[PDB]
Amino acid sequence: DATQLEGAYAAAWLPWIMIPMITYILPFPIFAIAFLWIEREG
Amino acid sequence: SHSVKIYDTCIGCTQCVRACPTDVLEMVPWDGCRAGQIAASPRTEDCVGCKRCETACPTDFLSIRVYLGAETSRSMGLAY
Amino acid sequence: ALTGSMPKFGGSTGGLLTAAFVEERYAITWTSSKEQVFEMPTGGAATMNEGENLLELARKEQCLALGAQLRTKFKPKITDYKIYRIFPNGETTFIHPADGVFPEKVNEGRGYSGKKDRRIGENPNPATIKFSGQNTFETDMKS
Amino acid sequence: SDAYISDDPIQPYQGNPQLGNLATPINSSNLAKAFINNLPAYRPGLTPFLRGLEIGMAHGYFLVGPEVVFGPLKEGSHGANLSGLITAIYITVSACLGISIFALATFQGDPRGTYNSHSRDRLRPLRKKEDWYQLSGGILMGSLGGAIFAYALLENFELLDSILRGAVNV
Amino acid sequence: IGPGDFLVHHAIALGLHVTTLILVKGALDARGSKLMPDKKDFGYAFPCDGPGRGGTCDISAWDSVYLATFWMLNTLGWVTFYWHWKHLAIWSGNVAQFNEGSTYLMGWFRDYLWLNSAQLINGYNPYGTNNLAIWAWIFLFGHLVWAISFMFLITWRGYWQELIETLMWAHENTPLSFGYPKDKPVALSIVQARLVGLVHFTVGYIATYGAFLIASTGSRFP
Amino acid sequence: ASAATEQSPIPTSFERWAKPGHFDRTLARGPKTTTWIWNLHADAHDFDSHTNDLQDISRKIFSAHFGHLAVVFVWLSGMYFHGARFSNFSSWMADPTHIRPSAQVVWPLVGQDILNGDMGGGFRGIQITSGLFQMWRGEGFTNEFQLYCTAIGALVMAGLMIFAGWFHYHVRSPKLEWFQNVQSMLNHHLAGLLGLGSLGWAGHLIHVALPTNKLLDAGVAPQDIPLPHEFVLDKALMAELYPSFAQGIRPFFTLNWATYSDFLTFNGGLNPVTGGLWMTDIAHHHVAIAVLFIFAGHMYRTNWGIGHSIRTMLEDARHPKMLPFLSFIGPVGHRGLFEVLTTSWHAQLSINLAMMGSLSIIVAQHMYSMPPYPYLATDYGTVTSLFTHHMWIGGFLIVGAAAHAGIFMVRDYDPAENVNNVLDRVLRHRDAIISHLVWVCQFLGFHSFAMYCHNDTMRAFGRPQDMFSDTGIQLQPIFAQWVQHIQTMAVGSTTAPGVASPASYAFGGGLVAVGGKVAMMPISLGTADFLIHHIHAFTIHVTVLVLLKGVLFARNSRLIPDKSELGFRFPCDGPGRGGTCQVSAWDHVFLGLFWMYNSIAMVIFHFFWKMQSDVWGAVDANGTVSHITGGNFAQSSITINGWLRDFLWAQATQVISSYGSALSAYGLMFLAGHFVFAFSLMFLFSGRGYWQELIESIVWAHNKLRITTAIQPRALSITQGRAVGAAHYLLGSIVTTWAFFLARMAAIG
Ligand code: F6C
Ligand code: CLA
Ligand code: CLA
Ligand SMILES: CC1=C(/C=C/C(C)=C/C=C/C(C)=C/C=C/C=C(C)/C=C/C=C(C)/C=C/C2=C(C)CCCC2(C)C)C(C)(C)CCC1
Ligand SMILES: CC1=C(C/C=C(\C)CCC[C@H](C)CCC[C@H](C)CCCC(C)C)C(=O)c2ccccc2C1=O
Ligand SMILES: CC1=C(C/C=C(\C)CCC[C@H](C)CCC[C@H](C)CCCC(C)C)C(=O)c2ccccc2C1=O
Ligand code: SF4
Ligand SMILES: [Ca+2]
Ligand SMILES: [Cl-]
Repeated sequence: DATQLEGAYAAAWLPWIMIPMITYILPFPIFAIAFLWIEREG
Repeated sequence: SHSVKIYDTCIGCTQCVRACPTDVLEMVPWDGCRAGQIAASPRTEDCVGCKRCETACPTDFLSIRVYLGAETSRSMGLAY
Repeated sequence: ALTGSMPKFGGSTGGLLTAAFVEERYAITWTSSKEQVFEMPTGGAATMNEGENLLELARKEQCLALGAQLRTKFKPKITDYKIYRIFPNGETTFIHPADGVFPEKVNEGRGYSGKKDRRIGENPNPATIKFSGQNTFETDMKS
Repeated sequence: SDAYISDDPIQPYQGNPQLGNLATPINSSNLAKAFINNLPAYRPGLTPFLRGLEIGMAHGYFLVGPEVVFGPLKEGSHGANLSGLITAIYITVSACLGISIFALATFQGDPRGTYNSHSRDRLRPLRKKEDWYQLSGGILMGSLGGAIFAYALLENFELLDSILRGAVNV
Repeated sequence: IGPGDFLVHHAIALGLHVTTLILVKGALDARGSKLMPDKKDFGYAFPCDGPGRGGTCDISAWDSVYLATFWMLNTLGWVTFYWHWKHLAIWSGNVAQFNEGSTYLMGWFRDYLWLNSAQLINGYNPYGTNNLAIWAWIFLFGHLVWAISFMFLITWRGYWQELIETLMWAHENTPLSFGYPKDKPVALSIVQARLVGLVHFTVGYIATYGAFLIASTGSRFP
Repeated sequence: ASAATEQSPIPTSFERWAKPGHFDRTLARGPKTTTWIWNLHADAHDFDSHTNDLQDISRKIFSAHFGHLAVVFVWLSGMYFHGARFSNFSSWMADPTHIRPSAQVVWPLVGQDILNGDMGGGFRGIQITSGLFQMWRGEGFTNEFQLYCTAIGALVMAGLMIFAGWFHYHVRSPKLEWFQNVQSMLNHHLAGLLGLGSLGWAGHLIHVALPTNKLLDAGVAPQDIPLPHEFVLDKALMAELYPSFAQGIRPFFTLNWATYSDFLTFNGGLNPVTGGLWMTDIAHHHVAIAVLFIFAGHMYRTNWGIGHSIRTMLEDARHPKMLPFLSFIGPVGHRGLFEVLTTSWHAQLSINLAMMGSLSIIVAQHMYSMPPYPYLATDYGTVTSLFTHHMWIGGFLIVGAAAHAGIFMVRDYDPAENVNNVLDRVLRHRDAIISHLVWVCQFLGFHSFAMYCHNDTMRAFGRPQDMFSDTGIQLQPIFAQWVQHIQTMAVGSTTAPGVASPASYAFGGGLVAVGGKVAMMPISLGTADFLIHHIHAFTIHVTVLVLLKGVLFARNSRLIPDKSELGFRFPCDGPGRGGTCQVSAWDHVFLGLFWMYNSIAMVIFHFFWKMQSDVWGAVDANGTVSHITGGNFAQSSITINGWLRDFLWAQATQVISSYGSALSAYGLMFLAGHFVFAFSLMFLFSGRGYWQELIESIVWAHNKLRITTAIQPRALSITQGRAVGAAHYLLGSIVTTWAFFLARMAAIG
């Protein structure tokens, strides 16, 4: 029946790439950008 | 740095100066009380904020107040 | 530039770290009449030499804790200690005693540096110094 | 009386008893120093890129294994080696992004702490930001290469096994 | 409504009154009290005024909102426990469960918390997983966060500052550890850890009850 | 007079009773506020603060010890009297498998006699779980008159102990040179207290207990048994039981000891009849350890040249006289430690509390697996209660050890005395000790608890092949499994040919079942046992971290360099340096009390669930064992959810469904413990200034009614609020577990 993740909805390939980007690809760049922002010197 | 303020209810008992672990306080001549002395806080860049000076004060209310302010590496008591 | 033998001590993990050499170090010098054991403010027991001793510590509070130990835990008292602040360029600054007496006594010439002629319960109440920058004790009036 | 008057195995660090360390056999013996001081982080004379390259090779190599044996793909050989390879790749890229942003944040004017010009830390010898960027590039290159070398040895384990048993001499 | 309603309404009255006591006391003593006459010169949030005068822990007005958040959470717990059990007994048809079981406290403990937990905590068991698995996981997650709160709430700052000093010793003396803190590690401040522990207590308290209320109702009445 | 060491003053006065605070100079000032009332009981026994002479303090301590012994004898007298008047001891003596031990009856007051449950035999009482009946059966008691005699003897001993404490302080108190005779004290305690004590008990066992137990196991009714003195009196009766008593005490002096091998056996298992250890094997144990302890008591030089001097042995343990890898302790070694331990009472108390708590824990772990009394292992409530009680006593004692190691530091430690020795060198690298303890606590916390969280997530995902189970990623404790295999191979007909059975059946061997129920059987160690032992290691290590940190930084730290000047029990040093809250050593004892709770609670939970699912049960006629919870420890105790569902939610069926039954007091105390736990959090989360400012409004309302009181009402101090919160948390949280354990074990056996 459900051997893997599926989408019975329109553009069901979008979770497949959106969950990696939002959750483990773009976050460490965002953390690096915020760390460089809070540690930059006057 | 913290702000240590001394008010005119001071009686020059020196107990705040003796209780300071970091030597912020000293006694200066006043002629505003009969001891002839009043506390002063010039080296307030050294103040850690322990408020031992306030615990040592006998006047009600206190003649010395410490206002914890901007934290530096000296007021945080950091040996690292 | 500072005179004195380092006290006889085996070393500890409680001593100087990076911040000693990149921010500031303190030194305390004192003269003892005999070679005798004191407690390091960093933990442990060291031996002060007969004569002039010089010890580098990380904080001014450690130098003042040692000095309070010297003048209270020893008979005769050691009251001639001097505390200096050492900067990373090597610059040494004599800080304690700031005058040359001892803050607990009263010297003619020190000068007021925290005095506020008030009575605490009459600071300006905060509604009036809102968008000013001053806060309630760094002011000049009395309400 | 006895405080540094007898000569013991544990000495003050660098002969200075007011330093916050002790000279014990683990940080001061000839075997411990000969091992540590010749590790790529501390080997004398090396450029930061070569230090980082050797650190990365050694690191990306072993980082493949934990997910090959323990990962979610462990029931099958090919997927297990791929999951270990991409885990090593991700850990390498995250660690090197951290090295780069450490160098970016630390070396701003005269740095604070051990990378200040007045610092006496013997255990942190990369004093310049150029050293840190060369190290980051080397660790990235070496670690990604060592990870794919471990991956290639695990993918061809059937061949490497038949070789090391002499099964190729028929 | 019957006898079991009168008692829980008096408990709700107690809860609103004590929460109002804490908040009114801290608002009216915000500008100063007898223990600290010039409290308005120190701000809204400040740790204490030291250990003098017997000790002045939690003396600021911010600490009253701190101390009344626990009582608000407890009062709303009583309110929502009452509502949920009243309605579970009504929806099941067995209204006598709440009627002759909410007048004593073991009935609240056993016929509400213990009884309507059997489906939630069996969301995953050693035999399989149903759709209540996330509610069981969030139930345990809220218990974890609530327990972590007590670390910030019971242990205070100097313990952790001395622990962090030993950690700073360990880091500067380890080989191959080339990182160094740009900003010096210090323990969380007194007011900061009060806020952190309160946020943890709140988040775990909301997560535990949200997981229990969705799973004790969504399982009995799918 | 006999040793010329007494002549004590302090005349027995009565007037000195209506002046509380007479011991402290500030306590005898004049109350003024309410803090004085609480200060009266905060340092009432602290004789170190009161005076300054070590000899007066030692005299006070000696007489306080005597008064404590008197209190313990009063308690023993009460227990024997309860077993002799309000018990079913005779009924249990008749049938100790179908009768429930009971030694407490409740008066018929309001709803109250429902707690009197039917204990078998028509006896309406409360089922005791103290193991008194099983102990009295093993000692040799058969009727209640002997228990009454023992109660009277203990009461007489209590009166004698309160006379010895008054005579050794108010009449003829010892000198300080007598207290400092540690050589003589060790010699006498090792040879006369332990050695002669166990020798006398071996004599009792050989002549009273072994006879009575042998007849009891044979089948003789308890009042058909001869009284113990006939066993002592005529040797024909005693030689019927043992054929080695026909040769009297002759084979012992002529060194023919295998003649005695029928009452000094070396079997090493469990009696199949009773379930307890072999009584002959017990007697042989006591004979051997009497010979060992008496021989150990001749070690220390006292007045005759031969012996050791502990000062010489301490001063020689130093580099270069040590093992080469142990030579890091330097050329002073243990030089100043004999003067530390003979002048500080706190140093001695710290060592003795650590050893006493550790030994109480050892007692707990050795009496479930080698049940030493008849019909002990089958009464599961008693086994549970004894293990749990001795674990709690051990944990509390171990926390007090750290408490007094910190009191020694602030008060009794002298830097000039002990220079560059082991004590100085530990304080001189304590950052290394504490940071490595921090790292090992973190490593153990991830590799025990976060693996449980891994298991929860994998079980909720529906992927149990990814779990740390015995069916997923196996984590077998191969070293403990190997030790278990070595223990069961040793006892073969090998490395211990003398023993027949294994030292416990917990290691391996067979199954002992008594009265249908399992006395003991092998405790299999799988992945769940690996995980829970690492939970134990983690919790013990964080307790050690919390306690050792306060001991090592009791003098000073990098934050507060003069912490010894602030005291041992002080709240803080102000909101400066970031805020130095709970920097004292006392606050570390405070925070380690919580960690000892969290450590011992998981130990007693591990014991309860593992013994209840993999040992205890009901053997049928064939031999099949149906365990109580059904062997669900191996698959449910590997997730946190299975611990909350299959242990806490499932096994609390008997304590919450107890209303209206005879176990209803347990349900009441379960709820009471929850109340006291929650009430503690008022003191733990809140601070002192709130309560002092609320008391201001209450004092205003009182002043308006002119109901003002002289003693000025003040909030509890900071450390007192901490102590009150800790005491309440511990009390409620332990009463809860007590009610849960005891209601569960009194309902399903
Ligand atoms: C980088 C920098 C650095 C370095 C170098 O470089 C380091 C190092 C060390 C050494 C030496 C030692 C050992 C190791 C181990 O084993 O353990 C692990 C841990 C970890 C954390 C690990 C670490 C590693 C690194 C981090 C890597 C990196 C990663 C990546 C980069 C990330 C990514 C990024 C993105 C952007 C996101 C340690 C430790 C400790 N830590 Mg320590 N670090 C640090 C950082 C940090 C921070 C942030 C914090 C906060 C959280 C802390 C904390 C801590 C504590 C509590 C403790 C303890 O316990 C320990 C000790 O003391 O002993 C004794 N610490 N350290
Ligand atoms: C226990 C009290 C409680 C309960 C039963 C709910 C119930 C609900 N909330 Mg919530 N909420 C609460 C307290 C509560 N809230 C508090 C105190 C806050 C202030 C921070 C919020 C802020 C909030 C937001 C921003 C939203 C909701 C939403 C919802 C609805 C959808 C979530 C769901 O189906 O069930 C599950 C209920 C749980 C409590 C599950 C536990 C999850 C934990 C608590 C995460 C921790 C985060 C934080 C503490 C609160 C998050 C709550 C929310 C995200 C579920 C639902 C009716 C959503 C909505 O409006 O739908 C359209 C939504 O977007 N709430
Ligand atoms: C459940 C509640 C809880 C938790 C998780 C902790 C956790 C901890 N305590 Mg603590 N404590 C608690 C309750 C808790 N405590 C309470 C109620 C008190 C009241 C008295 C205390 C008092 C106390 C003291 C006095 C001390 C601690 C210490 C510690 C640390 C122990 C070291 C360790 O285990 O490393 C492992 C870390 C954990 C087990 C935390 C959970 C980690 C999870 C399982 C993994 C998370 C995965 C991943 C990282 C998540 C990333 C997601 C991303 C989005 C952020 C640790 C972080 C001791 C310490 O500092 O040790 C060095 C210390 O001395 N505690
Ligand atoms: C301390 C010590 C120890 C340990 C050691 C260790 C820890 C080990 C190891 C190890 C390791 C961990 C090793 C490693 C390695 C590696 C390597 C060997 C690498 C590599 C590589 C390569 C070759 C790559 C390549 C490439 C590139 C770069 C590019 C493209 C791709 C390719 C693939 C081609 C012991 C105790 C034993 C003893 C001695 C001392
Ligand atoms: C545990 C604990 C610490 C130590 C805790 C520290 C130093 C926190 C550091 C842990 C890591 C570095 C942060 C964890 C990150 C959080 C999971 C998310 C925070 C991210 C937001 C800030 C964006 C204290 O300093 C303290 C001070 C006063 C009273 C109680 C306590 C206390 O209980
Ligand atoms: C409630 C609370 C108080 C208030 C608690 C007080 C004042 C003690 C309560 C004891 C009451 C006042 C009993 C005293 C009453 C008299 C002894 C009369 C009793 C009547 C009998 C004689 C019958 C604190 O002072 C405090 C301090 C620091 C942290 C937390 C807290 C805290 O939580
Ligand atoms: S809050 Fe902390 S620092 Fe302030 S008085 Fe209380 S214990 Fe002391
Ligand atoms: Ca898989
Ligand atoms: Cl589960």
